[PDB]
Amino acid sequence: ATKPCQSDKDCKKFACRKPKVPKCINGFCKCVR
Repeated sequence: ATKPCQSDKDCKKFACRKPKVPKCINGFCKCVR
């Protein structure tokens, strides 16, 4: 399924190419700089 919000608990390690960190987007889990 898709990854909802509360990215911290929601996605496991959600890593992305710096500069970028696991953040929430309006109910989902996605990485933002």
